Amino acid sequence: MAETLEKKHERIMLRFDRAYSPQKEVREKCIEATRFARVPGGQWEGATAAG
Amino acid sequence: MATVLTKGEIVLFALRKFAIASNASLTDVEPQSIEDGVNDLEDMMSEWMINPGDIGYAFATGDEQPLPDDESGLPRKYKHAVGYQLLLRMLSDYSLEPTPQVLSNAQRSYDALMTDTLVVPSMRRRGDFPVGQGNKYDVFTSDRYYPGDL
Repeated sequence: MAETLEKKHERIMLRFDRAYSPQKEVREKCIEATRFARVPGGQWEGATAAG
Repeated sequence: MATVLTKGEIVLFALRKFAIASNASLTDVEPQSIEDGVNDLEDMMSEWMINPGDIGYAFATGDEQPLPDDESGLPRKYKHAVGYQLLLRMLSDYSLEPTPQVLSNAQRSYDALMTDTLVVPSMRRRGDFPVGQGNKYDVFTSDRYYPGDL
């Protein structure tokens, strides 16, 4: 059920989604903050092309 | 449009509105007062290409003569304004003076016409004015600084 038999792979993929879902909105703030402080045009992202 | 304004209908409206030639005051109508009225209307419409601007009048192509049976090309929404202005211009032929109510009606119709042709040109940016780093003039768009021309 392992190695070549991919029945381990579905379990691995399910575990990935279970780990990804809770900490999903938390990491968005971290990425937005780093980009807000460092990327040259990153303080206006979201509007950019507005007129 | 609905029934198509002819050039003669507009002058008949102006003649009727001040009790000069109509069936509901006394009687009567003359043929020279029609040619004079139509020529006055043509000259007025020529002049209106400056201050009020174009409103879609159909001029005579080549010389000939206007003729009252020609199609004016105006929408029916303008006939009161045009007729009142024409009446004001051609009242003095018969040595008459307008009453205050006629002046008030003429002003109201003219204001309605003016409201329908506004522009408000909405001035633009200059050309030496920078565009900020916030909208990424390097990659997304090009040409930091507004064009301000075109």
